Amino acid sequence: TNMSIKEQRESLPVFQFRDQIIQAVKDNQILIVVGETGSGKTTQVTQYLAEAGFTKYGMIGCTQPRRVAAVSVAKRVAEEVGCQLGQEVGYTIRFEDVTSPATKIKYMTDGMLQREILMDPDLKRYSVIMLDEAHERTIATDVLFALLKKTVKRRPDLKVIVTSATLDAEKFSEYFNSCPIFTIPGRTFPVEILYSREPEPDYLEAALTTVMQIHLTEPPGDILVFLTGQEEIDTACEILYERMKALGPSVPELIILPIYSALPSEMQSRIFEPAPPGSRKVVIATNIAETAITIDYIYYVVDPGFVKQNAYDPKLGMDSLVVTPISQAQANQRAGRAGRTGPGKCFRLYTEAAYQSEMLPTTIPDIQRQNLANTILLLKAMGINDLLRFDFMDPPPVNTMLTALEELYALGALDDEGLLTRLGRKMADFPMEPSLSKVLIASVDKGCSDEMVTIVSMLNLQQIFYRPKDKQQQADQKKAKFHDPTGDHLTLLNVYNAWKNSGYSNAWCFENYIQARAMRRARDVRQQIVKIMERHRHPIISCGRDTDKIRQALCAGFFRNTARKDYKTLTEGTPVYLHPSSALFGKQAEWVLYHELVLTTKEYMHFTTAIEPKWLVEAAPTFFKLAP
RNA sequence: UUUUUUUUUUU
Repeated sequence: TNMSIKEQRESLPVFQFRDQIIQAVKDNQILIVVGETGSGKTTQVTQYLAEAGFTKYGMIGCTQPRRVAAVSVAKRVAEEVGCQLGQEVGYTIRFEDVTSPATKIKYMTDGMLQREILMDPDLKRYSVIMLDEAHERTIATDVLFALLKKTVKRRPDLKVIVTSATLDAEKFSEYFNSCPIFTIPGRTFPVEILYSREPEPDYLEAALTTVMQIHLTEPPGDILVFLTGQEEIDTACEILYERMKALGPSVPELIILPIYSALPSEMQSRIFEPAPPGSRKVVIATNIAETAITIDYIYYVVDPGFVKQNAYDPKLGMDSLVVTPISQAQANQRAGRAGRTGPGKCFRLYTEAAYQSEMLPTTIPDIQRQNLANTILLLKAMGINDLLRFDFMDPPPVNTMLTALEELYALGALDDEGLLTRLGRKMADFPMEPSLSKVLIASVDKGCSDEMVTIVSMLNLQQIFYRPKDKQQQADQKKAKFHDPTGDHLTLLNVYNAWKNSGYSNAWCFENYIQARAMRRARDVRQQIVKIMERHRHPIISCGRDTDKIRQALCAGFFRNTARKDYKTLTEGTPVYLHPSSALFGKQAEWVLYHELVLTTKEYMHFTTAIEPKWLVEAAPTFFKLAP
C-alpha cells in the first residue's frame, strides 16, 4: 500500500486551501480557479470534491487540452486514490474509453466533452465539470465556455470550475456572470530575465551565440532554446555541433538534442536522459516545450521571441504559417521553464521596451484564427442557429463565420434559411471537417467508399513522410515509389495499402521513411470511420481499378479548393503553387483539386490531385455556371 | 516552381 503518498498530496500548495475550495464550490455554481504552475490543482481538486461526497449523485469530469495529460493525470490520480485505472478514477480519449460503471472521477480531452454534450446537452451523468488548462484557449475549451454557461441555467445542481491564468481571471469572471475568483499559489523558483541592449539582426545566429556564452560563461545547468521550425532546428544543431568541434577537445561536452512533433518517439525520449558527469545538455525545441513536453533539470532558456503561428484568411481559403513575435504570456511561459526544477536564468534576445510595448500581452485565441466550418456544423447539430450572435468569450472574425456558413450551405449541410439538413446532421456524426464527411457520403453513390475511408483516414494525420537532414534524397526516392500519376490523394491510398500488405510492419515504415505513429493513428481512424459508416447503413464498396470514381467523389466536397494551370484558383484566380512534396510536382495537370492551401514561403496547395472540369459541374451543379 | 508551429472528435 502507499508509503509517503499521503505526504506527497499534503506537500502540494493546494492542500493549504483544501477546506476553502470545497466551500467555494458548494457556495458558487460557477467558480474561476487561478492556480500558478506548481499548485497541484489538476490532481487534487477532483479528489477534494469526491472526498466531500460530490460523487454521490453525479460523476466528476475534468477536461484537458491534450490526450497525454488526460491519461497521465488520471494514472497519477488513480494511484493517489489507490484504485485500478478505469475503476473509481478513469479517463476518456478518442479510441480509448478507460471507464467502468464504478468511475466517480473521469479525466477527458475537452474535445470529448464537446462530442458528449451533443448527445447529452445537460451532461446528466456529471455532477461537476472542471475545465483544466483553460488558458491554452483550445477551440473545444472556448466552445465549452459558451455551452456550459447555457447548461448552468438549465441545471442548478451541476457545478462548473474553470481554470485561468492570472491576467485573464477578471475577464473570465465577467464572462461567467461575474462569479468569484479563487487564487492558489504554486511552487516555482525565481528566473533572472536578461534583455538584449541592441536588437539582434539574425535571431538564429543570436540564439546560437547566446548558447555558446552560457555553455562557456555560466555554471552547470541544461539549456532550453525555442526556435520555430524542424528544418531551422535541424540546421541549428549541425551548426552548433560544427562550432563546438572547431573549439578544441579541451572544452566540456555539450549534448545537442532537437525536439519537435515531427521527430520520432525513440529520438524524442533521449531529451529526458540525464547529462553524463561534467556534460551540459542543450535542447533546441519548437513551442512544443512550453506546455506539451516537460524536461527535468532545465535552468537556462534562450528565448529569441519567434513562434510559427496559424492564421486563416477566409476570403482566400488559405492558412498562413508566418514566423511572428511571441506574446508576453508566451515569453513568460518560456522563461518559467528554467525555474520549474530549481532557480534559473532566461536570455530574451530583445529589448525590455520591446517586450513591454512591442509585444501583445496574450496570444490570439485559436477560435479567432482557424477555419470554423467544423465548429459551426457541431453547433448547428446542437440546435443553435443565430451563430453570428452566439455567446463566445472571444468572438471570431465575422467574415470567417460567414464563409464557414456559406461552405456548409454549398455541401448541403444547411438549407437556404441556414437550418441544419438531414445530410448536415449525418455529417456532424463524423469526427472530421465537413468537406471530408461530404466526400465519404458522395463515395457511396460513386462505389468507392472502401478507398475513400482509407484516403480520409490519411488526411487527418501529421508528418506522414519522414525527411531526416542527412538522408533527404534517400527519403524522397522511397516516397516516389508510392506516387500515383493522378496526385497525392491516391498516393495516400498507395501508402496505406503498402503498409497493410507489409503486415503493418514498423520495420517497413523505418526502411521507407514513413512515420509509424501516423500510420497507426490512420488505422484507428479508419476503424472508427467504418463503424460510423455501418451505423448510417452506408455499405463499404471498392471501386477496384476504377479510381476515377474516387476523384469524382472528391469533387463533391472540395470543389471550392480548385485551380487551373497558367496555377490560379478558379474561385478567386489567386496564384497558387504545387508543393515540392507533391506527386504532381514534376508533372502536368491542367485542372487540380487540393485539400488545403497554406502560405509558408509560397501559397502552396497541399495534397493536390488532377481532376476533369466536367466532374466539378457534375458534383456541384449550383456552384458552377457554364459560359463560352 | 524546391518543403508546416501546436493540438482535438463516432453513436
